[PDB]
Amino acid sequence: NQHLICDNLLPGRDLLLQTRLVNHVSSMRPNIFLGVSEGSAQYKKWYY
Repeated sequence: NQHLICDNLLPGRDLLLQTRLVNHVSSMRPNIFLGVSEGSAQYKKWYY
């Protein structure tokens, strides 16, 4: 029964909550905002 439960539940990898160790990531941006609106007419072509 142990082997049957194993090979009939675990390989499916569904219906059971699965955990994994992942790394924290963070994103930063410069104080730059580029949106189309009235005024500040920009061709919106930037190099980085």
